[PDB]
Amino acid sequence: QVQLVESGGGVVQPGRSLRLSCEASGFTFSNFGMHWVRQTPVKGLEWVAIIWFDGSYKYYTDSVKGRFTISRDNSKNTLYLQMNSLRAEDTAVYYCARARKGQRSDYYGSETKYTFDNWGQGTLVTVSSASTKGPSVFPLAPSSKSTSGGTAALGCLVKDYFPEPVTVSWNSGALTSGVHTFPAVLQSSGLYSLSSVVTVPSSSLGTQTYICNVNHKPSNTKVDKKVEPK
Amino acid sequence: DIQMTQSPSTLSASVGDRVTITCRASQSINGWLAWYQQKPGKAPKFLIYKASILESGIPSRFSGSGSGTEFTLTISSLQPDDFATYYCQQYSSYWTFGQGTKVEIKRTVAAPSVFIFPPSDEQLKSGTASVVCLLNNFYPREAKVQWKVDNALQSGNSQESVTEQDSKDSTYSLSSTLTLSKADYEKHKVYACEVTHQGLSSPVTKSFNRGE
Amino acid sequence: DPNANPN
Repeated sequence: QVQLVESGGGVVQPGRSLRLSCEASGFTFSNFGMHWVRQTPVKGLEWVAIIWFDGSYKYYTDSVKGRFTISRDNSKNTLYLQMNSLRAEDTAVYYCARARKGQRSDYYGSETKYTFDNWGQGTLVTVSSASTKGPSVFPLAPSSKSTSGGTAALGCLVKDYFPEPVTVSWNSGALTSGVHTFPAVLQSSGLYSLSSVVTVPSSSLGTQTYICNVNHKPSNTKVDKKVEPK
Repeated sequence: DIQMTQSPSTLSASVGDRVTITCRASQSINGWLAWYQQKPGKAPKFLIYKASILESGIPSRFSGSGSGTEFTLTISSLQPDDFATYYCQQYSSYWTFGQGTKVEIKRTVAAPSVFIFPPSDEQLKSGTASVVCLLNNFYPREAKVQWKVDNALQSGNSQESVTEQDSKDSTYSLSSTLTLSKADYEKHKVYACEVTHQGLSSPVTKSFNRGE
Repeated sequence: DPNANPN
């Protein structure tokens, strides 16, 4: 199927350089135009740039002109966004999208406008002068004080990481029902902390294995933690 | 540029209710209006193009219409998984979005499942002690959490975080964490978490003693 | 034209 994957996000010192890479699979990357979109927490969704299928033409939004450069390597199925002279306004989640005809494929008219679909998950760029700190994963073990009814709650505590974000899966993605990954909180030290919990059958606490998988891509931290009853 | 304006910014409605969102354009964009849906933790999803053409695989309960500069997204029967923020985009002159409209879901009152977690030995060996209190699947979102260490109401040492509304049971979860030093944690015995909610007949107290 | 066929 069509899958776009972004990479390259983290901290950048205000007024520095960063490159993003969008990998493409499931279609002919050299046949479609590509977009870079970003979402800011307050100002919302904002188009950034578009590149043609062959890289012949490139158009940018005004705020990024003279600072960003969209490019592509059709032999590698990889889209690029070279972000230079980064500002505070550039802190956002950057998606890459594939060009899409804003009308059914059979349609043929004078004015046929195009948009973008097939958005990837995104890569979060945080513009800050602070240092990257990896997370610390601790187990929220189930106990009699975590059991109500036939249900037992467990989880893992991820604290003291910067920048955002961390992704937390359970049993390598095979456990999704009952999972509650909470939004991160800003600790008094400027570092982030979150907790991901999951409710499971209490009777299966001895025959089942629950491992919390934490991924902090900015610090290249991959932690796998087993939560056992005590 | 072309400015898109959505209304309202937040909408509450029950399951099986008809929901309509309006989208204004600063000028005539012909029929080049697209609707995106962003569910929590996921990227926006292509829903409608040409203001009315649903994307392949979009449920039949979604629909769209437009009259030159004003466009609407309509859900005939609102569903739990329809909880999201919906954006309208014009692709006539460049690509610009609206501020979005979050369609929250009104359900019945649900009492929280309260769980408490003593700090871990791995964390305690590092110098801190985080006591975690969990409020699982409750409605409404408003909830009261108080920390009581040896029956002493704590202040200035806890942090909270609520999850977005669930896409299945349309409930909320809350994470209250009481952070202490290993010293202060060993200067007491009883660590409690008292919860107050509409669906709780009386306040529910979950507690543990240091060293159980 | 930015909104024409880029493919």
